[PDB]
Amino acid sequence: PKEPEQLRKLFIGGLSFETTDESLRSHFEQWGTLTDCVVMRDPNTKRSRGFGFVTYATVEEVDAAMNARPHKVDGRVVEPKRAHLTVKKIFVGGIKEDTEEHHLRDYFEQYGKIEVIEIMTDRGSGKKRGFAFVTFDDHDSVDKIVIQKYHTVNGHNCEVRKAL
Ligand SMILES: CCn1cc(C(=O)NCc2ccc(F)cc2)cn1
Repeated sequence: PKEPEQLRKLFIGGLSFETTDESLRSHFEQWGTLTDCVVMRDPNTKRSRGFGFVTYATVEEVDAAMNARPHKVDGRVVEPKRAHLTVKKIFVGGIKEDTEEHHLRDYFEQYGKIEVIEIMTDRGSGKKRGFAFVTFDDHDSVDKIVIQKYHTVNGHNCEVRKAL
């Protein structure tokens, strides 16, 4: 049963205008089977629009490609993104008053490198408010997190969203 195609796509920005379907494919095939690979071009001039997309056979292959950044394709460092509000911070709700830093860290560190964990407390009483913010060193962590249907931390079913 294949993962939805949308979750297997990488948008690739910042291409060299000399990158082609073939050279984009030869590069990104290093990290998995590509079912699709397209450079976007002007319909009249055929001049590159400077971005394209690749579709892998599996989500684990998307992960491998993102873990191999930075990608230099035909001499230029490109910008791959999954299926954009590009942020490095998430809101984590529903953690109640018994969730601590290490609960959040042990779970979220497997999505990416954590730089900040902020467990929110009441300005007047100091009591925990039941939500937190986690800041990562890179946006792909957040992108992986927010497409999951479920997040379970410290036994709690959590609501997780991009934080701006
Ligand atoms: C950057 C992450 N991301 C990109 C999309 C996307 O659909 N790309 C926009 C686009 C596609 C083709 C065009 F011709 C013009 C614009 C979705 N998420």
